[PDB]
Amino acid sequence: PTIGRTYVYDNKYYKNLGAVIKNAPLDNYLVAEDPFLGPGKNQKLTLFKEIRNVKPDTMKLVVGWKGKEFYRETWTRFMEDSFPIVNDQEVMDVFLVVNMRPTRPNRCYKFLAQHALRCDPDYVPHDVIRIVEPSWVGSNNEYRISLAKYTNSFEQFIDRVIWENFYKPIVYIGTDSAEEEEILLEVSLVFKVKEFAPDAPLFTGPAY
Amino acid sequence: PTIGRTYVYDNKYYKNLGAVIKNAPLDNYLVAEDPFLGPGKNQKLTLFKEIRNVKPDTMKLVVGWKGKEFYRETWTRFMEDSFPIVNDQEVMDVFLVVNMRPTRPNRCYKFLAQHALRCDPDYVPHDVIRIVEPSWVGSNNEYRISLAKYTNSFEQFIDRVIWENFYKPIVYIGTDSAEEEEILLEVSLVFKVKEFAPDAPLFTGPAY
Amino acid sequence: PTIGRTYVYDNKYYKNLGAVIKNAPLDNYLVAEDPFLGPGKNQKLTLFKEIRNVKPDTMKLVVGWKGKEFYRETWTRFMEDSFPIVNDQEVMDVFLVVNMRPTRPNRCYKFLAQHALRCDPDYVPHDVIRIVEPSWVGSNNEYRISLAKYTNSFEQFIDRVIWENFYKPIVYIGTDSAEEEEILLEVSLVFKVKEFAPDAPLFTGPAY
Amino acid sequence: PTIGRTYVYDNKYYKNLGAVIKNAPLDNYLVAEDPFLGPGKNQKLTLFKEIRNVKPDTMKLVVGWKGKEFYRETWTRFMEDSFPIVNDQEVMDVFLVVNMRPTRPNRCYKFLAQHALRCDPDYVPHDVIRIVEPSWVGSNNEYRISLAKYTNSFEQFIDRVIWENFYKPIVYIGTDSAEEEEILLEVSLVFKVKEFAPDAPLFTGPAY
Amino acid sequence: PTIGRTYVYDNKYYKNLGAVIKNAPLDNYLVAEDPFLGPGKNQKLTLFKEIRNVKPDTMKLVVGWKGKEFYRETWTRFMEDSFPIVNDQEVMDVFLVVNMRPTRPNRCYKFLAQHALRCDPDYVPHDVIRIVEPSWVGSNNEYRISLAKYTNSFEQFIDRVIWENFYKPIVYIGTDSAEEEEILLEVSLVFKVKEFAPDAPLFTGPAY
Amino acid sequence: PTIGRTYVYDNKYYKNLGAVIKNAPLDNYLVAEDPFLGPGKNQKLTLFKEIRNVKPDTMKLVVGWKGKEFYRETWTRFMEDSFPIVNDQEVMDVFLVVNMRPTRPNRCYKFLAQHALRCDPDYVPHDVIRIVEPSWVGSNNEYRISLAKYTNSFEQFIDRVIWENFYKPIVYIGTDSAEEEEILLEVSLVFKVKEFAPDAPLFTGPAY
Amino acid sequence: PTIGRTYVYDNKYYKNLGAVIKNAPLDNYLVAEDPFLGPGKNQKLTLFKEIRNVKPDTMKLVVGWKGKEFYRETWTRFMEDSFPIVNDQEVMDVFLVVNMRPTRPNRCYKFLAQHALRCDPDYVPHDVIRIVEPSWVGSNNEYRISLAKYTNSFEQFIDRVIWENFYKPIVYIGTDSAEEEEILLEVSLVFKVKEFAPDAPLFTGPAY
Amino acid sequence: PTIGRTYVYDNKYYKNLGAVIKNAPLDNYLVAEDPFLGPGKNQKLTLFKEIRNVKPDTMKLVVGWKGKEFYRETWTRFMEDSFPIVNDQEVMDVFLVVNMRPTRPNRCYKFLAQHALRCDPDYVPHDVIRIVEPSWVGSNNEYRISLAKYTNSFEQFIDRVIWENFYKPIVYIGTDSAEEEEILLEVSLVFKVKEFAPDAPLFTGPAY
Amino acid sequence: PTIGRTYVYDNKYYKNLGAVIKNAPLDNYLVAEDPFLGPGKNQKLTLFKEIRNVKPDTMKLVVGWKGKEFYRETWTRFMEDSFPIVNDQEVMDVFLVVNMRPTRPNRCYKFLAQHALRCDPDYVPHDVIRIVEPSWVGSNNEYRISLAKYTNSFEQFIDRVIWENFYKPIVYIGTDSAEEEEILLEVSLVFKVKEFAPDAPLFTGPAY
Repeated sequence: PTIGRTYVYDNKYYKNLGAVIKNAPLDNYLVAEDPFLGPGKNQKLTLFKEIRNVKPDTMKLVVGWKGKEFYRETWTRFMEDSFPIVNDQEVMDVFLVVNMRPTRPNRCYKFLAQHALRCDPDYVPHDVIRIVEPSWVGSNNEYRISLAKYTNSFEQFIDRVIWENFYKPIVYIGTDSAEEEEILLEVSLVFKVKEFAPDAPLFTGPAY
Repeated sequence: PTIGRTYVYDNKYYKNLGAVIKNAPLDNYLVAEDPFLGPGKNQKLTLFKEIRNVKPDTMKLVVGWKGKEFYRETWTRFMEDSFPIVNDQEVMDVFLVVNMRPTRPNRCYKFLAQHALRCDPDYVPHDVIRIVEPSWVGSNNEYRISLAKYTNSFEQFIDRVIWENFYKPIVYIGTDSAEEEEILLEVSLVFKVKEFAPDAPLFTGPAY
Repeated sequence: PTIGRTYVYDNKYYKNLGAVIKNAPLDNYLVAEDPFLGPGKNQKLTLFKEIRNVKPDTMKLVVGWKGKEFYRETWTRFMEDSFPIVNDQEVMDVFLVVNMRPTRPNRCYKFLAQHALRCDPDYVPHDVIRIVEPSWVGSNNEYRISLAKYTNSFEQFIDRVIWENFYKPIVYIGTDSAEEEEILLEVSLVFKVKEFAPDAPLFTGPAY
Repeated sequence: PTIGRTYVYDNKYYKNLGAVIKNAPLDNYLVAEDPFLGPGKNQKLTLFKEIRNVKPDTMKLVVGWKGKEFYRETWTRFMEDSFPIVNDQEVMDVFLVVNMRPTRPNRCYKFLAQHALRCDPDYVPHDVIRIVEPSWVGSNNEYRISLAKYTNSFEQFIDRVIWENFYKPIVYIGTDSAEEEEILLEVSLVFKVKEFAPDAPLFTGPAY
Repeated sequence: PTIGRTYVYDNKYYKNLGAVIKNAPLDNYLVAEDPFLGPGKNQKLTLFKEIRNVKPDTMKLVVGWKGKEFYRETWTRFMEDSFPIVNDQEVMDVFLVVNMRPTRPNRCYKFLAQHALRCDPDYVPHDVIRIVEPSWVGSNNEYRISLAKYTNSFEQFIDRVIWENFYKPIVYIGTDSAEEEEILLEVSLVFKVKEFAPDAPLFTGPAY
Repeated sequence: PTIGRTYVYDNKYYKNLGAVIKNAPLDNYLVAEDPFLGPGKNQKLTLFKEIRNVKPDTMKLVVGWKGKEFYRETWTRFMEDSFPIVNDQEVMDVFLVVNMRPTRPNRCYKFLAQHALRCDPDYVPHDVIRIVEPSWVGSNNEYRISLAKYTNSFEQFIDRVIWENFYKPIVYIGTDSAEEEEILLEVSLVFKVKEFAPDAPLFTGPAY
Repeated sequence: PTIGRTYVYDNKYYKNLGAVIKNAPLDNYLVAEDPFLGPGKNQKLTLFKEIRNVKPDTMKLVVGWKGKEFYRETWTRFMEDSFPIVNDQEVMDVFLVVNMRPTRPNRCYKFLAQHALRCDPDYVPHDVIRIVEPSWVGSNNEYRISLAKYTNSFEQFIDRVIWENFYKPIVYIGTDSAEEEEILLEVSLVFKVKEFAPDAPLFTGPAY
Repeated sequence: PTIGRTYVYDNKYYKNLGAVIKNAPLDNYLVAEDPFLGPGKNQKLTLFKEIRNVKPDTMKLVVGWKGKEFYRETWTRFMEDSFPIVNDQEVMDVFLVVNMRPTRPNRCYKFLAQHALRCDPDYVPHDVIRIVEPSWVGSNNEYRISLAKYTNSFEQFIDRVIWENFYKPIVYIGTDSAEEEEILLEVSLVFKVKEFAPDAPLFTGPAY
Repeated sequence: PTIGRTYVYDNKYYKNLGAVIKNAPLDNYLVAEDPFLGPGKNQKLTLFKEIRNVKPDTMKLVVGWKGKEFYRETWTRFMEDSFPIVNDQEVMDVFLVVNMRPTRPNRCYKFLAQHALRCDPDYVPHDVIRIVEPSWVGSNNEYRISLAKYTNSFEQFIDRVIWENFYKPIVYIGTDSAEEEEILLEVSLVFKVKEFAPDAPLFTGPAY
């Protein structure tokens, strides 16, 4: 008889492998929970779509925003979506998600990716790079990058230097194909939000 | 024939999955060691017990200490237990552990939990919240939160701003039960300590 | 039919366990990629060899460099090896690797290790310590420690306080043997480098 | 190749185990058919509901009817339900069925039961007894007791001493729980009826 | 290692399931022995053959003897077969056996049956009935009904009211066929006899 | 997922085969619980020991009590053992148990048995009989016969004709051995008692 | 693909285990052929039968012949059986075989044995000994002892000191029984004979 | 169903492989019983201990006794241990046993051995030899050599030339190690004794 | 966990079956090592080739040497091959090996063999014999016969009666074929030599 045990490391949740396996020694080892399937709400903010044509053995730049622009877009899209933020909450993490798909059917290849977190706004990335020990994208065709480590306006957001809490990402996408491949990209931010909503109703004013 | 390999990431230890499995490709992947079963000493400082009665679809606040109080309690209990600290040592991590059990027998439900690390002393948490995408507690009925990222007194501890090394936690506990459940909680701090004790005896003075 | 999915956490890459297993629910859990087998280039800078004779239940200090010396050696060896650094690149991580082997054949024991990251240059470690809840080294006989978290000279490297980006390590090695064991150690730094090389040729000057 | 064989013992039907198993020596042995799934019609006459709160290691009396009352209730409910009894039929058996369920969710325990058939109307049972070598109720949470071994009125039913054909039951219910348990009981009579309906139509009068 | 155990209930023999299975916990349960394969002699008294043509969804009456006639036939056939009854014996049970077979080849259907034990001589059964929750006859095509619960003549047999020891049966046979089926029936009585024959020879008179 | 279900037939308890098997369709069939392992208390009243020497193909009479003597012995031993009978109780059944063992080691044979329930006090059984379709005794070497279907004295017991509730047994034991076998027999009565003990303490008089 | 190989050691034949197993590394090992199933003719000379009654923990002497008598019996029986010895032949070995069986049925025990080869004619063995680390006889109930390591008369046989070619055996037989056991013994000599018969016919004289 | 069969060859006992395997055609082959586990008493006479340091690819002489000395030591130790020899007995065989163990822990290698039986007292063996097609010692770390093929004094033992019954052994021990290995040797003689003890008590004199 | 154990019987080496099997109770039994694969050097002295044509059910004589000739050939070939014999050595055994092969392809039959060891030089064997309980030759097509149980010249070899150490063999070969078969035979002697070579170099004279 195996017992389940959990650990939390900076909002990354883990469970003992032996208890995960038994579901139908290994127990002394832990496996991390999928962040999107794990604790906290998922909030997907889709930023844009983009078509890129990638040559074999290369990868193209997906996004080249300046730091100010990255923060403007992030804050604006997040606040536009969220307001009103009614309860105390914690942003556990933010993932830059790159979703990729072929524009043509009957193609079989794997997607490859590489990113850089820092970097700084005072840097212009190459638009096209060579493939060098890339990350292999899984069959869900999504590359998910963790960016981690009360505001009325973007000006306030900057003044409270809250932008120091997360990195400005740049991402490159390519394929293991031996031909040029046209790819449709969808770039999103997925926020992991931990909400602390009181067990209290919403009343029409005046209450009681 | 598989070969075992290990890695250390900020005092989190990992081993190749293939070598963990073989114990009786997968090898290219790593699994983390259970922190309490892994390297370093375990030091459990039990802080208090508390009874909470939790309504379905809610979670109750376990601890609401101010920052100063959290640090007072942590430093006091740790130093009271440890003194004398005879050897060079490193606190690898500190876990806030919440142990939960029903106060009545013949109940079958799972425990649910959520915490927040930061937060700040200038914040009063709700005593009761709604369950929203919680962490599912394993069958060991324990929720373990990592808090990470030479002092004669607490005043010195504060003066050396050593409190900046770890977060002040707040934790909520609930159940997946459809009835109210009375639960007995035990809150502890488990320190992971790496001791560097010389191969040297203790002599009665004067030595030699 | 299972789908593969990937996540990146501060240059640590993860894949869903279910998709790793299927290679010939579990899917909701992630396993980390071996760093040396994962994305980014590997760059091994071998620093020195050392023979140590270790008594049972003890571990001996492998390296006792001052902070300035650790940084001098690291910067010098890295730049000597790398120059010219032709493309934009990011050092994802640096691992202090300790490779160990017996000096005599027909010995069967396991290696044990412990390290400390911080520490500071103003500290002298014990040369010999007792074994206390150590890390168990795998059959590859290597202990790999992550140290993480444009310069013409070492003076510039220090002036830009780039040394604050990674820890000064101290490492101890022992065995689970019941006799003294003579061991040959090889200490290296393995850099994980993410290179952003443009899809552009090298021309003999003048170009075009 | 196995052959199926059947036997009937006082309206209890049996089949050879080997033929029951083969369905996808053992054959020399018989297994009885579930009475409710076996031959004859099922006729459930639900008598009442009752809430009982049972202390650990005890069982409470479900029903304490006098003989006359048991027969009054049985005859009345059966005739009220059945009339008109259009065809020759045989009551094969009558089961006193006790259905039990917790009044609260998230409880896990087993139900326990004990009954007594004879007994007589001139006896008052204890309302609460101790658990002594009880019958363990299955996961269907039902205790089914066989009671076995043309009337216009109850007076005629008594005059023909037809009540001598079946026992007046008293039943106790408890749990293997270590806490008090509130339980909702439903008491029914399930008649097993063997109907001999001629292959003859019902005509509007006058026939032909 | 499992141990075999036996029980007898009113001449029905049982063995523990676990010991029956092991032949190549379950042990706590019993299975009954096939009566014809179990203890006691088998004595088959074949009474008559009969052809019946049965319409779908119906069953036809096999035998409609008056009580006196049933007892006359039973006593006569039994005594005619048995005499002389040389040893003390006990009739354990008597089975009314109905053996059925199609009169035409290449038919595939199952036989269905229903009987009634009491009943009384002052009752005329329907010759044809509808199929209602029947007993399903096994592939041996035999329906076996237990009838249970020193005479020179039938008059004595009646005078000693020995007929009260067993029921007068009426049996119906049908099929699950969707066409009319012609069936040949063979009706027998199988007596289970327990003989107490002394270990004593038969001598030609005078003995010794 | 299978559900457990139970039935009671005249104090014989049954469970669905499918739920008994699953313990690590078949479900539609029932298996009976071992009476000694099933509900109700066990009360073994050992009556006597006896040595019998049995010739091949024969069985010897174990007990030849007259009816009055059987009832005298049963009532006396039961009341002597039981008094005081403090609570309402029901004798569910009484088993005549014959335990047999060889008087010599290194013998390998099976025991065989036959009994007769009725019989009457006005009958003298043969002391030795021939083996004819016997019951095969299991490896527990016990033959268990069910005998079923408030008194200060045996005279009262007889006056209330309570002896009509159970049969006077006669039992024969033999072996399948090809040599004479000396056997030690132990004859007991095992009562199955269903006790209805109130949840009430015993107080020293006067109470309260 | 395995290859069969054979070896002969002083008329003991061996085959590689791997080739014996494969019949449907281990190959480097040999197994000996059963002598009676292996090369050479079998010639069983049955000498006598004897009944012995053996007490638990003891063994009785089977044969106590003087050397001269053993040789007389062996030579006489062998020559009586064999003459004429028509072809060149070699006696490969001679086995003293003791065949044992119970005189009574339904006994279950194992036979035990011990022998002594030398010994000499000038020695009188105990008739009864205690069992001390005996040889366990297999289920064939035979103990086979190898005795190894042109004559017209026994006088010539002795004169050519051919008796020096094989030992005079004494054998004891017992059982692992806890009771006395009567056993029937059959003592034989089994000669293994290798015949060198020419490919030449037998003609009626005169030939050609 | 397989039958067990046994053979004895000069006090070596054999059983059919098929009967040894079945324990949970192959049957035609025999396997020998372990001599120490087989028939006859074991009598271990430990002679001495010795430390030897063996260089790779070599073996060192364990014992270099002259013939007279070997016989003196054997006779003396055997008689000293045995006297009084109360019963007729046969020495079935004598094994020179060499038990070896490392003097240091954490060594992993196999032991290798070679011996010579004849030889003669007029020969001086090399103290150190090279390893040439040695015998590989099993994991029990014991090399067991059979030496086979009434005395008041050693002088009598020699006069009766009983020393001609067994060989004077010389043994060499080495390892498959690639380093020098210090080994502790224990040299013993294990006698296999077949005792013929009468079933007769020991009485205090005078008997009867 | 099984332990390996070894025994030596007159230069025949054995290992426990259980330890041989485990390589990927049985342990109490031993298997012999293949002599050619076991300890000691192999030295094959090929003597001659010979073609024989064998009729069904017969075997032909392979070699008919006189004793003097067998010893002349053996000594001459052995000394011619061996000289100089530089180290102390022991001839463990000598095998007469008969290697057989068909002279024509596409034949499928098994080889059969029989030999005789003693025999004597004063005997002329039949050239052709009938097949009688032969030895079956394995698929390696080799028959290997053990012959067991310092000389400058053959005259000295005879004078020291060293020829008494091993038998003069005669061997017959046939087939299980139903046609005549032409076979090519190769007869060799394989010596098993145990060499005692000192750990001492060979120097050019004068040494040192």
